[PDB]
Amino acid sequence: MTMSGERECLKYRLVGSQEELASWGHEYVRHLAGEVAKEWQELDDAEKVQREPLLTLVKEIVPYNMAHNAEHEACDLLMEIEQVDMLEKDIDENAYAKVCLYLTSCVNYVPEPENSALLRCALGVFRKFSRFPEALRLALMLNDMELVEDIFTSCKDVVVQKQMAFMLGRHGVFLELSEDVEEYEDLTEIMSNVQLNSNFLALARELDIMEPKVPDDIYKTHLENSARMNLASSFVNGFVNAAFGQDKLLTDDGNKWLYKNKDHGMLSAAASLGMILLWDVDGGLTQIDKYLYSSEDYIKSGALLACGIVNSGVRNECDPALALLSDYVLHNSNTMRLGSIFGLGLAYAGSNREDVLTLLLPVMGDSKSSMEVAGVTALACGMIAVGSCNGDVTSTILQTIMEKSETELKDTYARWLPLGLGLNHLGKGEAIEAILAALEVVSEPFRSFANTLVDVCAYAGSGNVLKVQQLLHICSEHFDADMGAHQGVAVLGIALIAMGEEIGAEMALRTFGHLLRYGEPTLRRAVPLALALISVSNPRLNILDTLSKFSHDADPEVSYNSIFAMGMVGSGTNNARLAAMLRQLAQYHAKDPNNLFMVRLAQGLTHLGKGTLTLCPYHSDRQLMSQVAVAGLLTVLVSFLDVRNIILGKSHYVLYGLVAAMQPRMLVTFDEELRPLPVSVRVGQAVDVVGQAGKPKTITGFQTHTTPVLLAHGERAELATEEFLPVTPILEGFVILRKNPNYDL
Amino acid sequence: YEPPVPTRVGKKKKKTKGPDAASKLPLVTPHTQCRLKLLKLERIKDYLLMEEEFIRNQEQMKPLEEKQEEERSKVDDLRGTPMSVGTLEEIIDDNHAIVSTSVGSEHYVSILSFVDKDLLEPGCSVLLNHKVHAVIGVLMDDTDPLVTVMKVEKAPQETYADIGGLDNQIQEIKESVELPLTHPEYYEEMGIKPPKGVILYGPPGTGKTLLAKAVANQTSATFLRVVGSELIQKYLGDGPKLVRELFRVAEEHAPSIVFIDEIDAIGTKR
Amino acid sequence: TTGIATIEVFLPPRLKKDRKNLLETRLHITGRELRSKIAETFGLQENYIKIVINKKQLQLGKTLEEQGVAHNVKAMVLELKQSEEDARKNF
Amino acid sequence: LEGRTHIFKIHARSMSVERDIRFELLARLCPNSTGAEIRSVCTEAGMFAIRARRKIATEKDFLEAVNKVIKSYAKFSATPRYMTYN
Amino acid sequence: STYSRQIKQVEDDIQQLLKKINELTGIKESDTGLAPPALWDLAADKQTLQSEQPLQVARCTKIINADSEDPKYIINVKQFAKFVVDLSDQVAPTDIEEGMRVGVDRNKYQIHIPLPPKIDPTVTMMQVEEKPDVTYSDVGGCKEQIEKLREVVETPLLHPERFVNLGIEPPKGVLLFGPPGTGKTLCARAVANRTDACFIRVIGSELVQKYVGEGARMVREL
Ligand SMILES: Nc1ncnc2c1ncn2[C@@H]1O[C@H](COP(=O)(O)OP(=O)(O)OP(=O)(O)O)[C@@H](O)[C@H]1O
Ligand SMILES: Nc1ncnc2c1ncn2[C@@H]1O[C@H](COP(=O)(O)OP(=O)(O)OP(=O)(O)O)[C@@H](O)[C@H]1O
Ligand SMILES: [Mg+2]
Ligand SMILES: [Mg+2]
Repeated sequence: MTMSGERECLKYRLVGSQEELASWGHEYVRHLAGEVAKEWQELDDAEKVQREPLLTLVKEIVPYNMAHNAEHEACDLLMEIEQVDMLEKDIDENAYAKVCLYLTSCVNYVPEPENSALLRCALGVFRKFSRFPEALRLALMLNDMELVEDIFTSCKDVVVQKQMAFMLGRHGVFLELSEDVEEYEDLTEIMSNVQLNSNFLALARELDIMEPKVPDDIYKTHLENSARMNLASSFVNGFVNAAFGQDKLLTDDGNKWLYKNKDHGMLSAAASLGMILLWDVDGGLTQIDKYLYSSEDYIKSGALLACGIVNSGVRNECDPALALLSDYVLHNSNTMRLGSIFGLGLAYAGSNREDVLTLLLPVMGDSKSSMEVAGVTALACGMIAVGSCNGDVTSTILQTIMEKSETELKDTYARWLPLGLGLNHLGKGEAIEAILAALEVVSEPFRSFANTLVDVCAYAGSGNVLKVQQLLHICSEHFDADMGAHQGVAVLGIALIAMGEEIGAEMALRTFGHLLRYGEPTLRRAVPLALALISVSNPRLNILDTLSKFSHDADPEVSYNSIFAMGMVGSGTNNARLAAMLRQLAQYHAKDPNNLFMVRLAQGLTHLGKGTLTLCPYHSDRQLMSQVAVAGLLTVLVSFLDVRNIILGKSHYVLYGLVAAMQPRMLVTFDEELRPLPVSVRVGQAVDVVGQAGKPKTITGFQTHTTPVLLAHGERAELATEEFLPVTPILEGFVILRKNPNYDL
Repeated sequence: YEPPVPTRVGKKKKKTKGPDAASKLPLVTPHTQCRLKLLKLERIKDYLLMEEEFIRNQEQMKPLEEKQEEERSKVDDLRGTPMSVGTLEEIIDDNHAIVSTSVGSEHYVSILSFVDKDLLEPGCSVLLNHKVHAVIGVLMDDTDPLVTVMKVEKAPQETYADIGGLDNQIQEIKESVELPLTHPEYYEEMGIKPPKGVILYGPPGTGKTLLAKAVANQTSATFLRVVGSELIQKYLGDGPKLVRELFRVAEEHAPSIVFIDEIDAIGTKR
Repeated sequence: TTGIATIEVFLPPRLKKDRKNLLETRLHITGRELRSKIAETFGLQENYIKIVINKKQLQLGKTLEEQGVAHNVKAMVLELKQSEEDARKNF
Repeated sequence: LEGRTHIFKIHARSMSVERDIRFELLARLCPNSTGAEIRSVCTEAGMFAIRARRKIATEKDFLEAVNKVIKSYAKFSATPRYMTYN
Repeated sequence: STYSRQIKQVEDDIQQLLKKINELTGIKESDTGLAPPALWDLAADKQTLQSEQPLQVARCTKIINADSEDPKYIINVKQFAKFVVDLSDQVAPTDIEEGMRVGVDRNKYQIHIPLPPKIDPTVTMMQVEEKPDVTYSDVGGCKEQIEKLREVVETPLLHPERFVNLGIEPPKGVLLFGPPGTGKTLCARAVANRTDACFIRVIGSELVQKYVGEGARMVREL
């Protein structure tokens, strides 16, 4: 134990006395286990007849480590020897939480195949102990649909299944249960989020914020010492009042306001009317119908897209959006088409519905379909089939991409064609090699753009430092624009990959700063988009100050992207400081219509849903990635790579892709009969509880509120009292509480 | 003509002072020497490797004019020598400010890019070019002699063991000035902020200042000692000014303990 | 069975009725008759409702079998503000 | 009385109090007391609970806090002198 | 303990890497108020140093022959001097008024830019830039008092349209009084937290000054 002990300290313990290991000391057995791992790495296949005593040593060391609360040290031993499998055999009821927590905290850094190995091992430990909600969370992290189905139907507790259904509905994952399953109706309704609108409205009534907000109350022009202005104000009205169902400006007679906008503004403004009716399909379509019959070309298609916006995030058994939008995907007018595919994509995002995809796919190949229409179709079909690796969508997107001429690919709408392709394989990983080989035949510089986009989307939210190294190598060689388009995609990809875990994101912030410092305009025109993607709905002061330093940038595109990133970073946070900065920018950019429009967009985002909504793609304590939210954010941010022509041009409706990422920052405690149940809870900044044993506090700087409270980014919530037991450890979204038998004993 | 509009919100400097700056590496948990801490450290290391390679490449193909030492030399040339010390009177714009030199003459000059613009507040000492008076820096103000006067540089040698019979008093003062710093988790878990203020009263010689010395011995916070009679000044408004500056210095060195000894002497003595 | 269709229909939450409710009718009838009997069977005004069958808008003129309706099919009811002819005449 | 009960609820919101704290009784026990005295009562009840190495403050702790703050410290109260000025 | 050696190895590597990065990028000085080199626009700094001339701050005193096409402006350049100058070609004649601060060049002292009035830095710092962490929900037992305060100090600013229509002039002053600890400053902090207009906190003891008439000067500038 004292000197190096290379193949020695193990050897004599192996050949000598084989009595109980702990009889020779905790430090000695720790050294012995370290040596066991070291020599296990050395041993080859032919030395399989050398591990006979080693298995006995590990089978005795693991219970010893768990006996003296050294569970984490035990975990490393089986991790190094790649034999974590037997761990589940020796887990006791006093340590399953700690070992599972440590193994899950480790998974964000170990690469494949140890990623899935650790994930499945912790899943098995949870399943053995009947901890169904966390097992379902863990399987969702594994995107194993068969395992999701098995976990859901294995549990016999109806209430636990209801909570798991709530988690699945929040994640955007849906299951087709059998009618033989008890409580099929309510379980399906929970998983379809049909009650999301009513729950949100009940919260808002409880949180007395039902009053509509005019964009003037956000602008606050009375404290300050056009078609674009009207369009920006309609966007602000849609964002602030999102999913509320009431507005003083469009829910009233909005024809004067709606016609106050001109050209494609009427496209977004009418579509904005669908944002206030988000998740309220039944009531929302009742207001869309009036504008569905408008003679003006823009109004009808704007209402068509508002239909899908209204239906976005909620799965209706009788598909309304498909019915209202099917008859306009091959319309002669490109605007009616444009609205229809985008609405259909928003409505059925993350569904992989073969009927919708078959209805939508020939639109891309239609001769009358313009490049804008083809890009919109690609974005939609990607959003329906996000992370599904759909063969049909991949094949047709490849056909559309290689059918276009080289001069046709110069258009930036073609940039949306790989994105949907990338959306198809979002988070899949190494399933793109065939796709990359297919893309190799595409002409350049569009080939580099497409390859970067699909590769990043494949490695989205993985933290693979190798892919980040490749992206930084792409960003390294700068070109004295046309050839350098994919550099912005690589900059966005650094964020798209590093967003998985906190350490990687904070590390990548410095890299983004260096890219902004040394990079070319096209290189630095995407750093704000990367900052927005990596810190969406998370208004930490470092990113806000970094973006503010470049808000008044010499490059107009950098300024626009920085302002929009400031809006996205504090999106839905209702941050007072960020509101003050945006007001100051509006005063500063008063004479610049583009910068003022971006400032108004940022102001609208900052008060998204009156501060009750978030665009963050990560839920379940920032461990579960929502593929639909990632798809929407990716759509908006990649479209912002050409903010001059797409956002500030005629295609600002793409901002409604953010609708795919809108979720309520929620904590609603339900009874076992799904009625609301106000409970005292403590909300405070989350504290990492890996390592330190015993009971460490998981929240710092907390306050006690009644349960219908909004959780900020990084804010955990723990039940203040012990009267109720939560069905799931994660107190986010809709949580069911059960009366504690121990309480009031 | 229209007045310039600043892009910064407010007119005061950034509240944060003396941070780790660019060395703010993410806090890796757990501190225990486990494989997860090992993996987090490796991840930080890989990000640093990627950053190092990228920066080396960029500086490699950067022009000879644009180099770190070359840009620093150009900054020195732009500042020139000598660098006059003026007073930031007003921030007209992001890159424009009214500054007054030591001779009392004001100038509407331009703030250059390399100036730390978050260090600029009205009344702060700025460094200006000798010829064009353009703001070229912000002078880190030296510690005031009064700052030295309050601050107790060396902890007193009197400890709690040197105090006899004041068990309850020691407990009460520890619950307010020592326990909140050593064990804040008690207060956080109880949901109460610690007792705000403490006054020690009693007949002369009973050990009030001795207990304050014992607190100053075993405190990790900056200790400022002020006698009440020191708050009586010779000029109007100088007393309130001294109190305001004492608590400003207390705020600067947070966490801190302000010991206003013999407070009654402000009123009992004329 | 015997040419009668079990159409499960969805009602708006404003009409606080059983959302899982069933309608029974022929298929030789057309969308007009189906809309009228849907309005009658759950206390609704016929002039302000749109009907959704088979994920398609209910064409009123065409009869059910030629529409594409089948057994155990899902139906959806949309409350309307301003009638179709009145909305069209509005501007 | 209603205002004092409301202040007690405000300052003891994040407290780890017991289940049956009679805040109305505590408000009745300090007839003429400022909100600062009520905040100090809550803080001293928490301090009494902490000193006994308890994670939950009982009603007895609040009663001792009232005795220490409202009664014992009443010599130094600024209230009786200052309501002649107001 | 088995990872301790590798922990220290990678930690020392990280520290050396951080030092190496700081070698190429920057982060140094910080005593002469130098910004990080990522914000150094040196070419623009040189162009500003050449093109943008310094301007001495003076005060206009009298405009002679303002009606005609040759108006002469008497300026008082602080402690420097007094001059009779003319406006530059880039300043409108109506943009300069008697008694206002202007900025002039150092060669012919022609008025180049009208300037904001001089305000004492102590007065400037009195305006609140970080709103307090107290809302109206943290004040109990003051329902009527809070309502009366809000309908004077907050409601007219938030919704002035409700007052102008009825020819109503809202009160422009509120005095909160009561025994110590009753919540006067707490309600003021709540107002400052909820307000959107400029909030200035003045403590009466801050208006006491050493010299005669200085406190009145601070009030006037406030
Ligand atoms: N209870 C005590 N135990 C031990 N030493 C004590 C005690 N009380 C006083 N002393 C000694 O008396 C010395 C002087 O007392 P000290 O200055 O602390 O008293 P004080 O109550 O603060 O008086 P004053 O009102 O005059 O400021 C201390 O330095 C200490 O050595
Ligand atoms: N009505 C109240 N509701 C809740 N807490 C209160 C109330 N009144 C006072 N407090 C508490 O007591 C403290 C007393 O401080 P505060 O600033 O309100 O006093 P004040 O009335 O300004 O006193 P002084 O006249 O001495 O300046 C507050 O910080 C708050 O924590
Ligand atoms: Mg003394
Ligand atoms: Mg006060």
